[PDB]
Amino acid sequence: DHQLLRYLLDKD
Amino acid sequence: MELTPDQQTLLHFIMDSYNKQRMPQEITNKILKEAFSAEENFLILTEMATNHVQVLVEFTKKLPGFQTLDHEDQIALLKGSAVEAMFLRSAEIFNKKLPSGHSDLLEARIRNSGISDEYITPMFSFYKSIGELKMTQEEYALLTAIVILSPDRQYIKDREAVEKLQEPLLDVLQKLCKIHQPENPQHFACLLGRLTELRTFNHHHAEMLMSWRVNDHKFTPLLCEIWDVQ
Ligand SMILES: O=C(O)c1ccc(NC(=O)[C@H](C2CCCCC2)n2c(-c3ccc(Cl)cc3)nc3cc(F)c(F)cc32)cc1
Repeated sequence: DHQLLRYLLDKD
Repeated sequence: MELTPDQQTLLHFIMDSYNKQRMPQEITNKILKEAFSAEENFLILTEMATNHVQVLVEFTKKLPGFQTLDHEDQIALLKGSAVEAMFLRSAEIFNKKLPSGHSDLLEARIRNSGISDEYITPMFSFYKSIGELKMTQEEYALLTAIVILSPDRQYIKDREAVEKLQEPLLDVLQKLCKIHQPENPQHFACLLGRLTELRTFNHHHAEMLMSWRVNDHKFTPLLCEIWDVQ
């Protein structure tokens, strides 16, 4: 669980 | 052997992604202009490292097949590579040709930044060794991609799939070494050796930030995620 890392990965 | 059109296409695409980073001139002009306190330099480090990761995630996502990987493997790859990538990048910047004396002043500045002396020696020893390698931008970009796509990262559930991804980048880098440095057949192996040298910095990363000569060590929440801090 690393929301920002997962957010940066998934977004776009 | 020479690059095939498909490796040339791959290399160019990789460079495009890679060029999206903050210019090294920007960074060295900031350090060289005025000297700062340890607290001020800590701030610059956290910002620089915050922007470095954001760019790194973008570079990583553009790597061929990266998005085909298991979600949890992708995370373990980013965490496993962020610090090493930042150090390899710091080494690239350090080695950019500057007007006479600036090289010496940048080193002296960084040396005063606030980092403990235990880390300055292995840090500059690495930078000056990497510098000796005389790598092109392409070599830094491919070696960065090679570092990110390491099957050997702790927590990788399918090493085999990561190996399939890193495999074509290793081949391209090797060809560049034979092209750009054919008076040194050991060149490619030296590059791979320096990667083992990079992992050791990663082992002590949290300590080197924790030991920075400052009272309070405040990190952005993104940095707390990448860096095993706070
Ligand atoms: O691509 C990016 O966007 C990017 C990547 C990397 C850095 N790195 C930095 O700003 C820090 C500063 C940070 C401010 C204080 C002086 C060093 N930095 C480190 C260092 C030392 C120790 C630790 Cl723990 C991490 C790093 N070694 C450097 C060698 C250099 F020649 C240099 F110019 C800056 C350097 C900047 C930007």
